Amino acid sequence: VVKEEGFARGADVSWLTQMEAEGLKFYTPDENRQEMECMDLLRDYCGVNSIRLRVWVNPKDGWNNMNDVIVKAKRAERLGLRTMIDFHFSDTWADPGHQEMPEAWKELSFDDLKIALSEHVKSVLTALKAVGVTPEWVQVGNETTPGMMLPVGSVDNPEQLTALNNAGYDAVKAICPDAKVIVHLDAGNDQWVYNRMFDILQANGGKYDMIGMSLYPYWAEQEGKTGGWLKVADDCIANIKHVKQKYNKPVMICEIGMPYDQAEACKQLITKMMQADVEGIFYWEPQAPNGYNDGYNLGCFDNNAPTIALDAFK
Ligand SMILES: OC[C@H]1O[C@@H](O)[C@H](O)[C@@H](O)[C@H]1O
Repeated sequence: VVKEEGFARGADVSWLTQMEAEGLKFYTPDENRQEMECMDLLRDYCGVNSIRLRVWVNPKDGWNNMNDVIVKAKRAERLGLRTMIDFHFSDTWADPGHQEMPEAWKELSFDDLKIALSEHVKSVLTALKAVGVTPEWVQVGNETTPGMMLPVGSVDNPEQLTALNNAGYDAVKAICPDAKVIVHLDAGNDQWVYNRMFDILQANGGKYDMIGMSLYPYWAEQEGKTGGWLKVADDCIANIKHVKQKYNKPVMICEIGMPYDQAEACKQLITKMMQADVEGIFYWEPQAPNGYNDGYNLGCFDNNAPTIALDAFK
């Protein structure tokens, strides 16, 4: 098997090692319904050529730590899958409402905080290099719409945010000179969020190679917003065009998802977005059963097998 080039048809499968430990099984969606390892299933039946993995610094239960990430990245590599590493710079989930630095970093000087961030990035990438894995892409933060490691890396501290961003960028290039560094925000439909962040980076010499977006549009259907999920997708396509023009950087859809029970609409969304001016699309945790963790319903499996959603990728 060899890694594909070109458009990234991806999945984030960070939960996979925990699910395996908990005893979940995955099956082929054809008549034979063969039990199968999940990455191999995604590659062979869902057209996936790329895998994304989150990194948490000192997580209580160990999942998403460097050690776990190495396991999944080695498996991706062996199966001929390209890898994206997504640094949360937290001990737990990083998202627009929750950007908490690791507890161990909370009393460092700003100068030592930059060094700890840098050392975390380098140590993870160095360990990946040692086991034969060179990521194609790396995110410096995850959905950093308000900044990262708040309050210190808040957009309200543009100099400090930029300095943390650049420590990350520098650390990636140190170990992986050809890795594309992604700044990833949520709400790809929302130009204003992108303007604010990327104008901060412009104003302060922020380094990044690629703009990352999340697209989860089904809420607009459910809340009965005029235009439905299609309007949110069209607004995302407009925003993709806008950031390319204004900042001259390529765009990745780092996360996409629809309700597991919206197979047909999800297939159409992905088919639609595959013609947008992006370098790839990563389905977030496609294998997660409805209800997983806190009640997650935006997987694209049912009865432990892929729905037609990722038929877009085949
Ligand atoms: O369980 C799915 C997870 O989705 C994440 O993006 C979020 O940050 C977590 O708090 C949890 O909702």
